[PDB]
Amino acid sequence: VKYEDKISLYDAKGNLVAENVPLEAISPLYNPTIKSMVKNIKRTVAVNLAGIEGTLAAGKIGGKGCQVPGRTLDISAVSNAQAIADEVEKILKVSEDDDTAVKIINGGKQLAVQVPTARLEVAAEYSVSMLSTAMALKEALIKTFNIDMFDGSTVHAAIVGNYPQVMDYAGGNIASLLGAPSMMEGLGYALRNIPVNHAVATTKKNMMNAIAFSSVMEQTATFEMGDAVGSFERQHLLGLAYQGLNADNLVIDFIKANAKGTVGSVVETVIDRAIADGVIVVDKTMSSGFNMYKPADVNKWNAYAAAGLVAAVAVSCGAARAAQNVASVILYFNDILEYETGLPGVDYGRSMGTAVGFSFFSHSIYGGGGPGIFNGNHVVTRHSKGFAIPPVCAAMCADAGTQMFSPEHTSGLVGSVYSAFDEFREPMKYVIEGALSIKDQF
Amino acid sequence: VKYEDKISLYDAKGNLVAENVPLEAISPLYNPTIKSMVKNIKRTVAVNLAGIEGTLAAGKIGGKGCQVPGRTLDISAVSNAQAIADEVEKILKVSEDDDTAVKIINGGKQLAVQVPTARLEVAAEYSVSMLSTAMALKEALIKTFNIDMFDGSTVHAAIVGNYPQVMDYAGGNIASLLGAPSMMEGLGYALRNIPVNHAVATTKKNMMNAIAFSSVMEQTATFEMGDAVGSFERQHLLGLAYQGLNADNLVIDFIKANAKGTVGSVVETVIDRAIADGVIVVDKTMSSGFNMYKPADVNKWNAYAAAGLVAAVAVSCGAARAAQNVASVILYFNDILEYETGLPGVDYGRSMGTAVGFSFFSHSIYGGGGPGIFNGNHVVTRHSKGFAIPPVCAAMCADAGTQMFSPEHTSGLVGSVYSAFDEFREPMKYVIEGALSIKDQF
Amino acid sequence: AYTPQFYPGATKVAENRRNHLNPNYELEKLREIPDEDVVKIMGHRQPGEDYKTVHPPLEEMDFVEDYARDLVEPLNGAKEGHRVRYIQFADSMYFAPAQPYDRSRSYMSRLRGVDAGTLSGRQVVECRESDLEEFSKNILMDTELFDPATSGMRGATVHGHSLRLDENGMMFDALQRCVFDEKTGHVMYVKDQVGKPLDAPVDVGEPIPEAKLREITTIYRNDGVAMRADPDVIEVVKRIHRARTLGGYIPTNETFKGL
Amino acid sequence: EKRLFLKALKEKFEEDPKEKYTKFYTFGGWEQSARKREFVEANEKIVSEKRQGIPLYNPDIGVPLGQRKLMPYKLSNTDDYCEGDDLHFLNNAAIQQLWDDIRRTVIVGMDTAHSVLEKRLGVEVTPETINEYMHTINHSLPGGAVVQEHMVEVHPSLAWDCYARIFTGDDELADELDSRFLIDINKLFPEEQAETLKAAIGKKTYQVSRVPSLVGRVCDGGTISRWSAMQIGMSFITAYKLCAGEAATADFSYASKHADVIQMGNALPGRRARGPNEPGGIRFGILSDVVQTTRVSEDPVEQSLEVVATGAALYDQIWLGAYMSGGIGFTQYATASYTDDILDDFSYYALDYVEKKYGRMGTKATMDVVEDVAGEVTLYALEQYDDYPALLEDHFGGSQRAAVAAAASGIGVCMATGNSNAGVNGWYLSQILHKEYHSRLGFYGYDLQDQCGASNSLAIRNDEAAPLELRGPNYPNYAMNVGHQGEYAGIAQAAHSARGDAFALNPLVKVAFADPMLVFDFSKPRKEIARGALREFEAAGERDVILPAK
Amino acid sequence: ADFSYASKHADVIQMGNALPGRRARGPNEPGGIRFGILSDVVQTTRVSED
Amino acid sequence: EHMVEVHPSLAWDCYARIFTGDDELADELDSRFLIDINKLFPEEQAETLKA
Ligand code: F43
Ligand SMILES: C[C@@H](OP(=O)(O)O)[C@H](NC(=O)/C=C\CCCCSSCCS(=O)(=O)O)C(=O)O
Ligand SMILES: C[C@@H](OP(=O)(O)O)[C@H](NC(=O)CCCCCCS)C(=O)O
Ligand SMILES: O=S(=O)(O)CCS
Repeated sequence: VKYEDKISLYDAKGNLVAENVPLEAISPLYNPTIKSMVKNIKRTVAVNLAGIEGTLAAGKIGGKGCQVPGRTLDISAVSNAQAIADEVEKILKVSEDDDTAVKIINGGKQLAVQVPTARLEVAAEYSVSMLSTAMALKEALIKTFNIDMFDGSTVHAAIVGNYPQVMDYAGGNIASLLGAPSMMEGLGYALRNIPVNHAVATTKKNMMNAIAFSSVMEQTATFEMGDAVGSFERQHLLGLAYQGLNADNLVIDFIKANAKGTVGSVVETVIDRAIADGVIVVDKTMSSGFNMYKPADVNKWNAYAAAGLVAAVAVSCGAARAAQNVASVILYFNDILEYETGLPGVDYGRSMGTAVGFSFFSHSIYGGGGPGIFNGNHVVTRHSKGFAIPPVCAAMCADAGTQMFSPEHTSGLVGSVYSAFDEFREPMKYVIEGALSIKDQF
Repeated sequence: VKYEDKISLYDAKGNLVAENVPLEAISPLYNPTIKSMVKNIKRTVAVNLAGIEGTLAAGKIGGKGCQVPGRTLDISAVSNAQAIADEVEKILKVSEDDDTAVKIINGGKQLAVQVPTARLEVAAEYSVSMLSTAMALKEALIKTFNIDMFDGSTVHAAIVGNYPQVMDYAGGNIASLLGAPSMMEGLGYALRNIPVNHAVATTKKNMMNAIAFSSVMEQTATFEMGDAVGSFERQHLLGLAYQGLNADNLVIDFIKANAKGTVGSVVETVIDRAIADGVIVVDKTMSSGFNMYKPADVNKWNAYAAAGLVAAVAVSCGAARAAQNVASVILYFNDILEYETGLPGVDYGRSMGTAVGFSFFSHSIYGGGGPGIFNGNHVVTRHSKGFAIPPVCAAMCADAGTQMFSPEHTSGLVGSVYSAFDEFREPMKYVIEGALSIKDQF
Repeated sequence: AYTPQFYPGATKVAENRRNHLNPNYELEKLREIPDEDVVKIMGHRQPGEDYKTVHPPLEEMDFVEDYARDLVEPLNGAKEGHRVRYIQFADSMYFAPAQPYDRSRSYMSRLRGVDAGTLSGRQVVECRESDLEEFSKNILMDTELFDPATSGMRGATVHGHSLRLDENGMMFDALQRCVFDEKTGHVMYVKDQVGKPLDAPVDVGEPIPEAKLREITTIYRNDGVAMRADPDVIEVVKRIHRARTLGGYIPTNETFKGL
Repeated sequence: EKRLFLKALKEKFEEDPKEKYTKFYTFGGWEQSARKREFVEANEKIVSEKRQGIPLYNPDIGVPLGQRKLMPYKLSNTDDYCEGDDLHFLNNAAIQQLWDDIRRTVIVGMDTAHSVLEKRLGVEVTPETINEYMHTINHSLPGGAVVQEHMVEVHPSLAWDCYARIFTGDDELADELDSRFLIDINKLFPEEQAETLKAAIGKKTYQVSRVPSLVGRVCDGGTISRWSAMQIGMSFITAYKLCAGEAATADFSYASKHADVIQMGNALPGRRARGPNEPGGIRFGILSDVVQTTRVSEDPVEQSLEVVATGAALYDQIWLGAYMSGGIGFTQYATASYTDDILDDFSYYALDYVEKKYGRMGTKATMDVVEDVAGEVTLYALEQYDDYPALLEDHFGGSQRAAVAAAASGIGVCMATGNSNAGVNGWYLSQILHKEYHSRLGFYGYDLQDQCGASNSLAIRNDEAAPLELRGPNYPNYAMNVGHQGEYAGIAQAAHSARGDAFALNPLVKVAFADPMLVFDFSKPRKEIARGALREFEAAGERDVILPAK
Repeated sequence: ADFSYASKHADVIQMGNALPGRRARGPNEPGGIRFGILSDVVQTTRVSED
Repeated sequence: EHMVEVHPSLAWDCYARIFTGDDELADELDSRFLIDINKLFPEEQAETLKA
């Protein structure tokens, strides 16, 4: 309504879906699919029944390398998975017809539970889902196997690992996409605490879908943090539309134009497209002949640069088939673009700095690790407001297996549980559908 | 339905309202009024325009005794305060049929802004309200008075205050009823943050309404913490109904029966009512007399004991007309009841433990503060799951101005803002009406 | 209605605890200390002068209409607006007639609008000054609840509840508020309850004979009445503990079947 | 040409500072340094006696140290030289005491307590009663127990550094109080500064409690506030005898030890989880107020550079060096800002350029002045590095060059405009101009906050906006990387030194750290670091009286 | 980076967990040491049978 | 090349020790840095700890 710029819509295969779609159609505040994803991500919990059985059988309660001799329970949770799921569903159900579901995953080896939305309406935050699921699991295990009154403590330690003493679920067998609120590095960072490996495993290593998932989460978080309000909203709307949903097919076009190219070729393609579309114009011609450029549309130029950054990351990490080039590509795409055009980087240097720290902590002794363990809540990658993580997800999708902390190593339970929902697995094709649904309401 | 419990609802004057109301009609998961109060608490923000003007005029940015020379801005926020409100509403506005209530308080020196629910449906926590309001206020102040580009940091410090360095709002002039989720005692503890003084001031020192407010908040929080799940849901529902909403008129009946009585007489009346209602029966008669008592209904006995606890607090603090008796009254009510009947006290000793916490928190030099600043989000008062706090509201309502932490000193702005809402000023009446509206669906 | 028992047990200690808890039981008085003498030992106000006020009388101040708050009749000290003061007692572990938790329970069962606090070697009750003086003279000082030797009205430095008695059977006092007059055999308070000396010592009677102390005490002792001699109290305590445990585990009628 | 860093280069390097060539591999390795030989002998004795043959220090493994000449280090504005090993925070007791004095300081206001005593508690408050309370708290704060011999007390010799002091903006109350334990604003500050501080403080009274250093050594920084509050409550209920009830005592306790408490640092969230009074919670303005050079010097450059030295020694060496990384640490990173007069020369050139072009504070903060001042200072510093090869050898790491040049540029911009955010913007412009000039910068990532800075310097977003005085190590951009925070504190100080301000963020901290009873005198941090590097600094917190002599 | 991540969190064992939020304390503080950890710290089990 | 070092006298209590439940690896390991489970614990306790 207040934004007059339209965008096209292309799928992950580069085929046209619709034209003249208003920019607000993909907004988190309007798109039904983004609202549904945020609502479902708060109520979905992953349960490791096999992990519970193994922890109880060996007394592995406590956390890393911790055993309590004497507190050993022999139960058959995986065999009685259907009964346990039925009991948990009965406990968590609000009335009859709420959206309470406990599906069986991997032949009862895992559980995917969805607490009802009615239990979250009167909740201030998202922690109600995990606590309610933990209590339901404790009650179901106590009343299925007639566990002694003096062993409910062991059952609780098996389900959540240290929670009263450690404000987290570290040694437990229960998990969710979002981290604990005590792990947030800033206010409004709840949606930024999804690691790259979780997003890659949820989308089953699909590059475009992982980009869409990560970008949607990051921009919805920027809306939550209050960053994308007032005059800052259009910039983030365009960043989500172009870098994350390839609105004008920019990402696929750049990758196609640079199938056997380098980062510099991608930069040249981005500048050529920006000039052709009128986004940037020649400011002045210097004495040496350098053509300094100025943005005719600042936010559109930002979106074009972000799409080009994603394309450059894809090109380089597909040429190498290794996900360790992400930080260098993100750094030097901006570094060469700025001194080729005289224009600011993707996020006015905020993404380049994120890359300069990512290169620090991905190649040194001081912390960090593989690119898959980073997230928007991380102290190293929190600095770019939703413009640096989708490239990392794309690169980790392009990896061929050169990383030790791969999504399989880190996100096995979370990925397997959250891949069962079509909205999480293929966010691109459903966000496009949600935008098409409200196309005519603006 | 799953609970066969029926309750009769009485108003604050002891008059019957309805009979045979299902127990779940007052449940936080079903009652529309509780949902509305939770949403309003989440989306309501209070702005101190006079505080912003004073901080900017004197350069008082930075907290306790902090002041930056040279960073002083002379603006008239209270003089404008309609312009600023209009700009803030325009920025925060999402749609046309949108809540976005910004209202002038005390003739321009305060603002009561209600962030639209659309910005909270795509937020994982409640912190989006304060951040969005702060951003909108910064933009409105920068645009209304033509603040230079080099003083936006000063404006931000005046509004929010030390936030990037101190992960909170310490020296700011923007406040909400809920604190930062990273500063909670435990997971799901967000709703137990409203102190007793705020509840008393919002209800305008009405005993029954303040009790209802505190009980509703505490039991909704217990539902959020996962405590009121499965076998504990009935006990928490009965506790809410009998301690906060004056179900079966027990609190009023006990107060009337002990107008000239003591705590012991209240204990006697509670035991007599429990025996007459069939809640407790005689277990066995020992050799030295003392017929032991066992509960025929454990949860109903706990609810009766909680109602009697509230009545005893009211009786003692109305006899003394002072609010300093709450800790001793709760402690020794539980003690006398336990060693009089052989029965457990309220919350199986957790009420007594929290009363000991109140005692050592408000009665010594290692004491700190008075009973008016009690809330469930404290290490000292977190132990009872919504059974020890509501009586403190009655105690502080009965205080005849002999407390340093009086509601007028600590909750004037809170009362001025939240007393406008009908569901907050008279929680008891509107919760009863909301329960009546959903009587037939069970 | 419901006729209240007050405490389990058949021994003399349990009976004395029941008597203290019973509001209808008239405590036997063993001395006569004038009201002004009690006020002087209390040390808060000068006898003969008016009570200081914290707020105007309740009629002068304006309160909102509150049906439930107005159901309770206030104390006279509250009606006038008097400052809340305290009276503190230390009880010896050697057969003192009253004990801290027993004192607190009896206070909360017998008196209106009181604030009772219990420590191992201390017990304090706070109330409005006029009513506090009234029930300090009537119940706390003149009755069997007080023994000038084994118990002592004392604030500030409290110590000696667990120490042995001195040569006169008196509890140890680091400030020596009360001394034993061997000429008359009476205990005299040479200081008030906080420690500033009194101009004229006040006679608080003579120490209760130890034989009577054995009969009127509320403490369990191996040399006196032992808890092993009162299995009924232990059974009730264990029942309370088990009920608490079962309620904290799972609060249902089925889990309480194992009570 | 005359440069302030020339003399140190003459003393440190045998060849001409302008000479482009030298020779290596002829110094004997680690034997060229007396400190390394002392370390070797100490390692041998320690291994043989205490370690029962387990090796501790083996110079033969790893890099062959001393292939080049290990230079000595001057200390700026001081005529004394020391080896680089003496400037390590573990080997330097002066830096340890610098952190100890800040850690163990809590300022509590006593005006609500006095008002509660007078009105609610019915106890008169007089200067004699205040003196009695000060005596009580001075006895009780270290380990004392008042009129209670049966209570266990800390050995008095173990807490000789513990003091309780008082200061007030009320002149008559100040001269009615005992001078034994009073921080006199009038006699510690110049007349105009004293007037400004008294006006800012008001007519209120504050007490400063210096918890003994040993308490912070054994425990963490969050222990200091609790220790102070407990001792203050005990001393208050002992000096003033109150016959009121215990609820009133709770109100008095809140008024006396939880109403006007001022802490040095705040608690940190997330992965930096720490308590209060830790170096990561100290804001830049607070650290500028801690350093007291505005009292004894009128030179703005010196005032900014003392804060630069203190901030380097704290943030880079202790906080980031050990609290966040650990190991050998980042000594040479921070020493480059305060060892030779390189930063002094650059900052003096920046001040001279600003005075010649824009005046002392003659311009409002605009973009153009930021660009031209920062560019000129950066170009001067980089050509100074270019034409003095010994200077480039002294600052061998690009991080120990970028930080120095950017600090000079930021100090110059802050002089010109008086705005700290303009100074930090000039810092960031200097950093990128340095990168384009030398095709080089610091370490890997290092310039995370320098590429993000230009956009975050004047930002108004929630997690990006803050005045530089209100920023600190917990600012999201500044959380991890070395070589910035100590210079950010100096830029924040220079923002106010241009205006001749008596304080930067908190007058109470400025007055509290003017106390002569502090072990580390913050008037000359560089001189005290020099003294500590020479093993002539008397630090506190040593358990000599509770340990065997053998 | 793999070594650093392993040694910083994957394979590290801390005596005491961190206490973020209200408690506001770092790891390896006495408030984070569980009772079983302190029981394992004491080595009387391997030198005495009582 | 060109680092400062801490004084070894201040770090005489600093040790880096290695222990393993693998007896074959613990056999050809330098006993200076090895925490021997077999030597420090009784037979049954050593076996339990190794398991
Ligand atoms: C191994 C690393 C990776 C890492 O995380 N840190 C290292 C090593 C580390 C170790 C040194 C261990 C030791 O003494 O052997 C420590 C002390 C960190 C620690 N607490 O362990 C350190 N560096 Ni580094 N490190 C420094 C520096 C530097 C400069 C050296 C400039 C150059 O001549 O090339 C370069 C950065 C660069 O890429 O330019 C550097 C790199 C590196 N630094 C590279 C590679 C070193 C190499 O020579 O092979 N340090 C310096 O610039 C001076 C300050 C110095 C720090 C110690 C001090 O202040 O005394 C030290 C700080
Ligand atoms: C949370 C805090 O209580 P507060 O909030 O009431 O200060 C809590 N306890 C305290 O009250 C503070 C310190 C411990 C003091 C206890 C000393 S036991 S010896 C004194 C007995 S008497 O004074 O009651 O007679 C703590 O910090 O550990
Ligand atoms: C990034 C993060 O490391 P982690 O991956 O979380 O372990 C963080 N390190 C740091 O901040 C390192 C700062 C000091 C070392 C580098 C100085 S340039 C920390 O310890 O919490
Ligand atoms: O150069 S690195 O970034 O590896 C570390 C510098 S000490």
